[PDB]
Amino acid sequence: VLVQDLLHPTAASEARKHKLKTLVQGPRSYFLDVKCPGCLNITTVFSHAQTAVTCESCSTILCTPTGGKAKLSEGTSFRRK
Amino acid sequence: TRSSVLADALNAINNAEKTGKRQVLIRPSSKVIIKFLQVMQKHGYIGEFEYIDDHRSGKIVVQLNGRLNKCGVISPRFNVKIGDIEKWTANLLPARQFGYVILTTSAGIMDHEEARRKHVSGKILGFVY
Amino acid sequence: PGKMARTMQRSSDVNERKLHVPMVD
Amino acid sequence: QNDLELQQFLRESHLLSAFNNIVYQDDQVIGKARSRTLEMRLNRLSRVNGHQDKINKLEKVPMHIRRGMIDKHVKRIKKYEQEAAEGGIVLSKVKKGQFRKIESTYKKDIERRIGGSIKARDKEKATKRERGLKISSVGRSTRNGLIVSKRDIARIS
Amino acid sequence: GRMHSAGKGISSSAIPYSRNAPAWFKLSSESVIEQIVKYARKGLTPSQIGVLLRDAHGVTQARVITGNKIMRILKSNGLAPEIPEDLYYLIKKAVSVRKHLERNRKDKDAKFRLILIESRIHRLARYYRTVAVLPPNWKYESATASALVN
RNA sequence: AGCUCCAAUAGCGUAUAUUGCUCGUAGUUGAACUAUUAAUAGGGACGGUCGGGGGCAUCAGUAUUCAAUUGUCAGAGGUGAAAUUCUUGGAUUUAUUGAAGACUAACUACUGCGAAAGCAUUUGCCAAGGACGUUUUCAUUAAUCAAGAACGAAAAACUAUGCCGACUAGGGAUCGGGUGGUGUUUUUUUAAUGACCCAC
Ligand SMILES: [Zn+2]
Repeated sequence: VLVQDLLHPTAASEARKHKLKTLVQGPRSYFLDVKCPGCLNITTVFSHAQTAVTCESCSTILCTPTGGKAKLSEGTSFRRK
Repeated sequence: TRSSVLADALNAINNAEKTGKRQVLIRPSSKVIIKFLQVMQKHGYIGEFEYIDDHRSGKIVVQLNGRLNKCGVISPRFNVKIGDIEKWTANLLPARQFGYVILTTSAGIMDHEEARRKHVSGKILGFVY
Repeated sequence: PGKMARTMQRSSDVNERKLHVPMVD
Repeated sequence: QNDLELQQFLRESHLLSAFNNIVYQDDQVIGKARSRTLEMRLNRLSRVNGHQDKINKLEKVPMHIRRGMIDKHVKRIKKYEQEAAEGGIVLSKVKKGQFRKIESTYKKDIERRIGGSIKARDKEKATKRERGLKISSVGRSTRNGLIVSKRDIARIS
Repeated sequence: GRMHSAGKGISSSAIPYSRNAPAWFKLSSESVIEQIVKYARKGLTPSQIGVLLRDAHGVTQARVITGNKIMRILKSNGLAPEIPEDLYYLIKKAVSVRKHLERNRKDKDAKFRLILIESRIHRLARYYRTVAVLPPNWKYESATASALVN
């Protein structure tokens, strides 16, 4: 904002700037490998997930979408990517 | 809204230059704009430009020094023959040898001097000075 | 335009010239 | 607003307050109040038909003391404006040039030795900013770029 | 632009650079074809189908996990649409607002917004008639709406 | 000397005349590219929201007016002072209820919402709308609008005025949402994971 190149912008600025005004527009959400102890089961989860995803074997609620990023239900072990 | 992409790009570059910046974001790109920047580069009216790719419609970055006095685009892309190139150059450009006018002929996008050199004519895009 | 104006000038002139004084005969 | 006594009383309404703290008529007025009233009356009555320099020639004062005075006065006006807008009051809306007009300036009589506004900046904003010379001797400029008429093409081609 | 309005508030999801599958993904083309067609037999909307894929089924995008897009998959399997889902949804909202007008007649709010939605529908139906996947005499009415959503 | 001087001299002067608001139809403008993209073009869905936005009843605040009940009996009103009027069948006033018809103050503004006029108690019912966020959907479906249509309580006004823009940078404030950190404030096997700090 002081002054910068437009060619190869600094990585801190690429992260801090809006994700649509950067050089190549792209996402910021990711996925989560989450394990539920009801059957010791691992599921693939979107970070801005739009419906209440349930496990395949046992009927346990995983998360409810609260605005941008979701809040996982209490008692589930998550991991990024 | 969308007036024409050539008008949008050239208004952007002339605006930021007459203010006095040095790097301009022109988005989106087109091949006519690419050759426009190429001929402006080969006459040395800007510095160096670059096409940044994002696979929808790419961005254009330019480094320009100071020389763009005024350059634009004509809206009715009519016909010209070579005596009309003479009359149009004198009545459009500042003075006699000054600036260039850019032509779309059967040999594509180039100015009137290389056009008269290669003995062609065609439709007219705009002007640089 | 100019032809109409010049013929108007001549015609109004000579009409003013052909109108004259009353007389008893 | 066609009346004569009414509007004179109306614009003297702050002067009589300032030199009072009602004798508002023209006989029970006495002294400094009367002097300032007479000055303001002849001021307007000459301003309506005079040359503005010899109407209001501003009285001489060396440069640093006059600039210090105008600085202090604009500072007081700004603090007054801030206290009003913070504890919301209404106030007379004035043009962008002049300052406010307070009981401070009416009693202390600062208009004569500072003035309405910076006259140099007044003429500066009143003059027209210089554009470029017209090169484009053919068409009409627009956001879309040049537009050249078919009348022009039939003229030239 | 914000057509038929005044804002400038951008609501757009960006698009990645890469157009392939990610690494930790282990599901196959025909398997997601199975899941999409079973969802089509269930009866939801293909947009929401792709949503529940990227939430649940890990499908980052259906076209890139299988080179045919979602509508290509539905037209291939024979689940082709009768009128596109956008115009279907606009018709449903329009007939709902007309029901509200019938129950509460004196609502000029609903009147003006009904005029604007029918303007939008006139434009979009003009486009779908010009490309003519739609029968080129499709003339909307309230009874047509109540029959297509009921 | 036949007063003086100057200009054309084979030409020459005179006069007239001249050099409200929003939809939308014609027209006008209108993406990159050699079962393509999905434009910081447009529509759409979904998730959480937002709003003194809208229609329908509903519950309530006081105040005013009238009616009735009791109280002590000598003026009440309004105006600069007056007057009209009410006031021994008890005026005004104090207490009690009752009823009708309008309005929802202090909180109220550096604002929110609506296209404009307009928009302020409660809880439901119905139906719209903006913005946020999404590796969601289509595939350019956009735009400027003349004619036509919809919406607009309808004594009103009376010192107010700042160049203009196809507009470059900015700063402190707000309002609405998201992203992250951080501690408070919170609380804890049970109920809505809310408020505040700051960076984005
Ligand atoms: Zn399980």
